[PDB]
Amino acid sequence: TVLIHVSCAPDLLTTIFHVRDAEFFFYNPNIQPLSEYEKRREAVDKVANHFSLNVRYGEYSTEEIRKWYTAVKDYKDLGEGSKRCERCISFLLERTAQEARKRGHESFSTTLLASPRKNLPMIENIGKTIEEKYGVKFFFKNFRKGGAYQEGVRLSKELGIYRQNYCGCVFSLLERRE
Ligand code: SF4
Repeated sequence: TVLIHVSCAPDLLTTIFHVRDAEFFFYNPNIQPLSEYEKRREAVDKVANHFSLNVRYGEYSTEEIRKWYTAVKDYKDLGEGSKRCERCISFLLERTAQEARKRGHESFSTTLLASPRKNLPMIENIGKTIEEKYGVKFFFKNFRKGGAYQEGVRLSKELGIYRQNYCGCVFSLLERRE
């Protein structure tokens, strides 16, 4: 069994075309503000109910966000795709791999591997670094191949699932406004 970090419902929809016995872990203190976190979480919940997925919801709180910001703040001023995002993704995946140890999963992964905007090599490198540090296997798949991303868009449109237009953190919202 594999514990798969869930970033958002569109990425989840892409991912589940290619996985069948996973437990999903929605953990995203990078998402601000709270109203946006709640909207994305409710979209994930909608997908999970529709397909009977097993999703666990991680902590979201002042303390959790402060830990995340502490981990990414020395690089605030680099764009997206830089070392800021490397630290961000490593924070999320480290918490996922810890949770996988705690729940008896021998493998972990992330729906960010389904995200058209993210750097697949950077994520593989992070997952394998964490695999080394915690001895939980990182399951890599290019979840976007097979045109699976389009399958995710189609199901999103049908199920009426919210599709966000910024990565999640305050930095990415500011870059959205440019
Ligand atoms: S842009 Fe996305 S990956 Fe980069 S720091 Fe913000 S939330 Fe994390």
